Amino acid sequence: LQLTELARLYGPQEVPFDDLLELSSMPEKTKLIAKRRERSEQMAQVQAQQGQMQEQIAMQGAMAEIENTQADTAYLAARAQNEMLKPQIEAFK
Amino acid sequence: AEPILGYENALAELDVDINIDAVPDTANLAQEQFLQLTELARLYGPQEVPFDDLLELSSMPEKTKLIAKRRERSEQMAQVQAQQGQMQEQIAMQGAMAEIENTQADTAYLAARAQNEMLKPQIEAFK
Amino acid sequence: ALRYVKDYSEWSDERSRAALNYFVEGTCAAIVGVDENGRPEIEPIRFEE
Repeated sequence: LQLTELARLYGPQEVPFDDLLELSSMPEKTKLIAKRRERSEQMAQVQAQQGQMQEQIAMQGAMAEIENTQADTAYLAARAQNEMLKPQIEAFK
Repeated sequence: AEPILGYENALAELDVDINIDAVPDTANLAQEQFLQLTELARLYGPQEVPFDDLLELSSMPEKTKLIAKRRERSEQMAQVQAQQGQMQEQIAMQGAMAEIENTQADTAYLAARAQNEMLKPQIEAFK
Repeated sequence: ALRYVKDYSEWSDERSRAALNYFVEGTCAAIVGVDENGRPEIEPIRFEE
């Protein structure tokens, strides 16, 4: 009674199910709380096996290679400076 | 173990953990279960109390010949949203998206080799 | 565990038997004591005794 009075001022953001349905005055809830806990577990296996083949492909592959074509062409623009130090001095004398 | 308060079962006795009391009348225990769910579902809403959890334990005459003509429509439609999804989620990745690791990780060796072939025309080229 | 003994001894209905001897007679009374097991019990004692 002193939870739903307190949950009404805040709202459904921080007082969820399993914390307001569990300590209720409902007849059959043990045969209902386990048929809803299973749906938030066979769905979490979708949102993990679909997330562990994005969070390994959007980084450390195809995103660490921007440190291999932009940190590596750093030595191309640098070497064309040292090979530009040559055709002015110690080239024709 | 031993009887500790003279309770020879220690699982379900009258004094401790049953406490018989009266309550207002219903027709079956599913309908009494239905009343303190829609009262609780009304505060939250139709987001987390869906069908098959509020239509099933209702007080509707013919529902077994209605709950199976609606469960089938969410199953012949899920075969559309899987056979149309398993020819997107295999083509938007590991093909046409792993090949950006084959034309951008592979041209990494072109810009690198033109450095080593730029090490040549300064020293050990003309002496 | 103190609303255990209010349910073992049936104080929910014997509180209305100490109230009826409280307005018609003068006094109400009760004795609280532990029976042959380890649990405690509260008997109401009548006004006539």
